[PDB]
Amino acid sequence: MLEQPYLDLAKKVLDEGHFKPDRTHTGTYSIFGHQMRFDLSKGFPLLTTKKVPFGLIKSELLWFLHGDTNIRFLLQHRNHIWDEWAFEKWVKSDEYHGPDMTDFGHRSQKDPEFAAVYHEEMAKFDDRVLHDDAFAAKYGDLGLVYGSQWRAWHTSKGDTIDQLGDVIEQIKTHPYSRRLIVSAWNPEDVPTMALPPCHTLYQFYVNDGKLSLQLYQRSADIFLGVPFIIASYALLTHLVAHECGLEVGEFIHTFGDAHLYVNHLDQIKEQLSRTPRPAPTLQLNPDKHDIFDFDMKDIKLLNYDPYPAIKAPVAV
Amino acid sequence: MLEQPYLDLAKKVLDEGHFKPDRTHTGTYSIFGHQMRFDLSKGFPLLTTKKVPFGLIKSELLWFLHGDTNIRFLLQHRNHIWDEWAFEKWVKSDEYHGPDMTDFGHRSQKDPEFAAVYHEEMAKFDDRVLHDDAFAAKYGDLGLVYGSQWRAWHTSKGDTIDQLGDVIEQIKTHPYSRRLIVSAWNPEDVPTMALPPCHTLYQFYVNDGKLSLQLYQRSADIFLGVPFIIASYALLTHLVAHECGLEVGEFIHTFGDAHLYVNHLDQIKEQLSRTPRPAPTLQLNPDKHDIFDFDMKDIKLLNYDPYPAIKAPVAV
Ligand SMILES: O=c1ccn([C@H]2C[C@H](O)[C@@H](COP(=O)(O)O)O2)c(=O)[nH]1
Ligand SMILES: O=c1ccn([C@H]2C[C@H](O)[C@@H](COP(=O)(O)O)O2)c(=O)[nH]1
Repeated sequence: MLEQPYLDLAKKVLDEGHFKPDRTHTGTYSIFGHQMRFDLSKGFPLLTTKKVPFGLIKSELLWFLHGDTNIRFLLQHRNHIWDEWAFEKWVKSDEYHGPDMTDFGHRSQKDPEFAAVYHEEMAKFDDRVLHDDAFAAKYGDLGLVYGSQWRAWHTSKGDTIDQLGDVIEQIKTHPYSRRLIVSAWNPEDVPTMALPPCHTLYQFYVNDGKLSLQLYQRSADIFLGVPFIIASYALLTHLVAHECGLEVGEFIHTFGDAHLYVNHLDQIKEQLSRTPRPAPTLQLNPDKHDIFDFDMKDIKLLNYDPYPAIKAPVAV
Repeated sequence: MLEQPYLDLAKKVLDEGHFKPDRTHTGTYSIFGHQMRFDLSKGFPLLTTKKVPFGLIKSELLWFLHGDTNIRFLLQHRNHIWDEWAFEKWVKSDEYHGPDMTDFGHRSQKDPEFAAVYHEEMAKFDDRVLHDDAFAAKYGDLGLVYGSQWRAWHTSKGDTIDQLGDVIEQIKTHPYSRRLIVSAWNPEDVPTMALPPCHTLYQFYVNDGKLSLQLYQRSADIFLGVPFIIASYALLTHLVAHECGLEVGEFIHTFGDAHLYVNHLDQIKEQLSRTPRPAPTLQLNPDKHDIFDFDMKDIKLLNYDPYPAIKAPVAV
């Protein structure tokens, strides 16, 4: 079926992955170098073998397109995929006055009471970011995230560059260009950042009036991460095509280090027991073509009938 | 044999490559997304099916390691791989006083007399760059080439960053790092440059004490370019390992747009008639480990017995 590459990726990592000590504490079965390609004319590569919350994919991607970098948009759409990154700044704040919260996550995955204290706290933080404008502006703004990297690369002469906005024009005027690249990797930031970009760089390609996209991902979590990345980029490939009045080609997902944390082995084996079903169908608002001004309403998924969700401990 | 992936790449591009109109005039058979991997413990991937001048590979790579950007080093080693890039600046110079030389290359590949005028000129230019220090400093310095991108990325606060020098340390202190990346793609330069980097970004990877490297190449000339790129990077993989006292793993060559200009079809078909031979063996100076201070003498190739060279018109 349409999603088999993903399953083959997991199968292969189990078979010939080497035990590599991940920086955390959790070991990993990893491989270096791998490429998968999904034909977008056959179906949206949203996995049928395990329920993946498409809402979190749309909301987050749109956030990126707007060149946004403030959690607020996310919380406004019930999206917490990025909370912890902003929250950390709060607890590290010279202004923070409350419980310990140090090395949380790690200890939040152990002490049950702490987990409750930590959750009560985070809730108050999310509330603030939603109502207090000064606060949101202060801690709710991540800064160097995908949004500004794609839409506001910072120039030497204090300028800012709209990598994407420019590439899309490039596609329209030079469809056969081999320079339709967007990088999220910047040397002067890379060392100081808490988390250098995982989706490091991508390339668009046009031919026969079909649009393909290649994503070089330096590091990946085969079980908890990849299923989401496939959708974000399959969808972005759709959005750019929609605006460019072009058809969709394929999504080529190239990997650097692909890994499967040891605490997910049982879960991935179980998923493999399952048999893929026909893929869902994406549908974008025909009356709308400016993909930046897009909103949730303008992107719909049809016939997504997955197997139940598989739960697993996030390794950290 | 060791080099089969390269042949399979050419075979495949011939079979299912689409006629894509290359920006030049020469058409191309291209494909998007492709990955090849060479196991470096079996042999140096220097092609046996066609004579490839290793000298031009060594000299040029070393040039890069020194963080050099001035043609002079190259001409000093009888290397002209970069002349035209510097030469163009000469003819576009407000100081240039001599023959037309406009849209050369194109017209140098047509008019035989012009080709001779053009060659006489270039010779005088190469001579100047070798003896006139002011001149060399002025036109012999390319500026934004691989050397400075790897060794002198320009920071906002006027600084410069030694991407490579840092990554190599990173390998030594954090061998299991998934952030051993070096980018040659910079957004603020990319539009103004005459030729944005083809070898866009690479990643090192260490495991079981073996060192691998992945090269994302956005655009490639299957016939005239790829055989050289395989060597440059296979060798760099060797040099870093040598300094890091690590073994060699594999070279993974990921492609964006792989193409074969139409004026090379007959030549590639001929090469395919040939049958690969045992690969040569690289050997690096054991008494020397600082790969930046390296020189020609410290890198040797053993048993390279190729088929004769295949000549073909450079498309431009
Ligand atoms: O959806 C996601 C979120 C995170 N990561 C993972 C990749 C690594 O497991 C970790 C980053 O580790 P470093 O590469 O920074 O060392 O985050 C994914 O692959 N997918
Ligand atoms: O050794 C070399 C030298 C040059 N190129 C080619 C790639 C393209 O044919 C051309 C650059 O075209 P653009 O990508 O800039 O459009 O130079 C190679 O692949 N290998």
